[PDB]
Amino acid sequence: QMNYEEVIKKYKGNENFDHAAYDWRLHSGVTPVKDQKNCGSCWAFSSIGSVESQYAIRKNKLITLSEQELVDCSFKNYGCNGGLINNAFEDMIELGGICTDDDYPYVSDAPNLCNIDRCTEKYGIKNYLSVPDNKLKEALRFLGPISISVAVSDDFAFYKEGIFDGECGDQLNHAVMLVGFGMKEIVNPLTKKGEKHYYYIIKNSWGQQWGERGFINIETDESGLMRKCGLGTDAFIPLIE
Ligand SMILES: CC(C)C[C@H](NC(=O)[C@@H](O)CC(=O)O)C(=O)NCCCCNC(N)=[NH2+]
Repeated sequence: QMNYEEVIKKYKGNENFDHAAYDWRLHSGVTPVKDQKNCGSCWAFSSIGSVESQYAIRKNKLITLSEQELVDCSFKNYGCNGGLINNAFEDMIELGGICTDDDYPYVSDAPNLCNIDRCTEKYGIKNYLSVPDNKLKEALRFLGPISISVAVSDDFAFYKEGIFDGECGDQLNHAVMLVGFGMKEIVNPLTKKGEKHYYYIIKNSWGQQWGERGFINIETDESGLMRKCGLGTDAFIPLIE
């Protein structure tokens, strides 16, 4: 099932890397945000997202995949009423690929039937691995976007721009994607001095209407270990090589 410390070398080598910014939105690494509408199925959109990114990097093809199929057929995940990321990736391999999002479109909380035969050629993974709670920035820069868990509040929903570090949550309650890291030098309005504010860049599952054209940023530090709102305690990324 592979581990970080080995697979890292396959790509990292070991240059050490600018911990300030790398953003997959800009190197053919980020597929478009989608809207899970009413239905608690982020676990599905997060996982399907992370693979969509691996395909667009490691084999440079654009694909939208049926997160619906996943809800209907992933049995170690409890449909629209929740699920876990690894469980998805496990069920993913068992199914041996998922249908194009066109042959098998998404329909939110509408009851639908698992139907493997609905499409012709399918798109699989080969394995998945877990990321340690620290080497995040190292992972992203070299491996790609990640699927991760997080704790959320109602303050959270109303986000619309800039750095957020507001109210978190009691325990992890939503699954989404890491897509990079960055930094804007912003001037402390009181001391009025060059302060470097580091942020993680994120993709959600609530439409382009929400946040920054669908995304949202969160403060952190240069090392990348400020994991605000229990960031990435569960954290896996899919591989196809
Ligand atoms: C990575 C995990 C922690 C995320 C998750 N949180 C949720 O809110 C899910 O309903 C998915 C969602 O989109 O909201 C979740 O599924 N939590 C519970 C996991 C246990 C299985 N879920 C059941 N039995 N409802």
